[PDB]
Amino acid sequence: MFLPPPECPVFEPSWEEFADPFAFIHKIRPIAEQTGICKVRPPPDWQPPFACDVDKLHFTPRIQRLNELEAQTRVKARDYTLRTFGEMADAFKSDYFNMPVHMVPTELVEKEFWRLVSTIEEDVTVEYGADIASKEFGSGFPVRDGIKLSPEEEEYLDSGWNLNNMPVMEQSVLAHITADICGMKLPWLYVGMCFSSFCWHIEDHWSYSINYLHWGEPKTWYGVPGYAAEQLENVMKKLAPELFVSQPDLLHQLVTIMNPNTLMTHEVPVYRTNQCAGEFVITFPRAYHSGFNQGFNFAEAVNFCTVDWLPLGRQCVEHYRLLHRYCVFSHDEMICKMASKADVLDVVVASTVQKDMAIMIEDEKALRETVRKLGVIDSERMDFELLPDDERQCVKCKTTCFMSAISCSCKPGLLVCLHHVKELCSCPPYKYKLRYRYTLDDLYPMMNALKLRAES
Ligand SMILES: CC(C)c1c(-c2cnn(CCNC(=O)CCl)c2)[nH]c2c(C#N)cnn2c1=O
Ligand SMILES: [Mn+2]
Ligand SMILES: [Mn+2]
Ligand SMILES: [Zn+2]
Repeated sequence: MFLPPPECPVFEPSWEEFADPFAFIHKIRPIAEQTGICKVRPPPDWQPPFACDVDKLHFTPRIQRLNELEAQTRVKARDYTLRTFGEMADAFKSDYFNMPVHMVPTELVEKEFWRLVSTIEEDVTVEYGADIASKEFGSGFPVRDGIKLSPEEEEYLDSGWNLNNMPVMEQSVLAHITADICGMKLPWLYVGMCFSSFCWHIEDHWSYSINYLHWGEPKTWYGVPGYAAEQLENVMKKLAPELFVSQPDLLHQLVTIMNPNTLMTHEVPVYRTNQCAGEFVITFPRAYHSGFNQGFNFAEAVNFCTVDWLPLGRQCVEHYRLLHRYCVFSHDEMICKMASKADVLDVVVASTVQKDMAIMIEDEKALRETVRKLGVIDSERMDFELLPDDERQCVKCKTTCFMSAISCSCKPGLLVCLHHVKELCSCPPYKYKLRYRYTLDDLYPMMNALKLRAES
């Protein structure tokens, strides 16, 4: 038996409220960050086109077994068209229930999902699509291409809710990152079938995410507020300890399906929703979420980072260091990139970046004093941003270095961050070298330029 979590908040903004997505998200944040996820129904005449030929859209399916607490990975031959995938998917669901696909109630599919995942006798496997846009299978929103668009497609080209606009919109600081981090910054396309499932996870760097269901049967979500993130992790550590073995790569972290009733039993707040076609789901920083598809559908989702998020992004990279997990990008490098563009930044952005930069500079001053007292005397400026990420990771904690690192002539090519000076080599301290991107004297005017831009 299954007891459905309480429903998450649903917002129905008017057009005035809906027009600017970042202003609207900021307004709902007090309510929505208490539930981790929320649903947004756009005003009734915001309806972007869905004009695809299912016979020309191709993608490589992925296979999924459905066993509660079984380890699965994040995704990185075979081929379906959207038509043949849809036909396989609909026949699977109608054969599974011996009913037409739409008369299966969502409550029932939900019940049956949690039954089949917990029964070891059942060996159900399903297939799904998950990838970024490609020439073989593009975004569900209109994009610019030199094909003629209808005036209705043109209406939605520059919408803030056209998710293709997210990796380039001013108020997502992720847009400032020059590094090509395609897996994180670009929209993902999700082609679902009944019971295809996304395991419990938070987004990289604790970013927000936003998900739009273009068409098809609904997507069922479970969400946990960011404040209960460690509570949830402790519950999963106890019940599925195999998922917490230290992982060699970011593409090797383990995730799993877990009944939300199990989390509720252990006092973790969980909320649910059925996302229907034309609706958005927003996940907030560090809000765990999982779910499954009710049947054949097509969704598009993207990460983003508001100024709200900057302190949490710093807190996240700290937490990655404690865990020895790889970063997707350097947070400090992104801060300094924005500082170098201060004259062009939005004034509220400049004020918030400035506050994060002050913490960064004080933390960095203290760390350099600590390593100097360990006998590291030699030093040389180094343009960390020119190194491929895997050439500038701390040997100990895997963090991506940018502000500074320690090298040692006895272990050429290796780096540690300033927390792990004692982990690099066994040579005497005068053979170590501090490699730094900026002097403290470079840094204070960078921050000052942000204060000027903000105070205007
Ligand atoms: C079932 C698919 C189409 C799907 C996925 C998804 C990605 N990867 N896998 C395989 C299992 N691994 C993990 O879930 C890694 Cl954490 C599923 N993610 C998501 C999200 C999210 N956020 C929302 N809708 N949505 C989907 O409908
Ligand atoms: Mn099973
Ligand atoms: Mn997600
Ligand atoms: Zn380190």
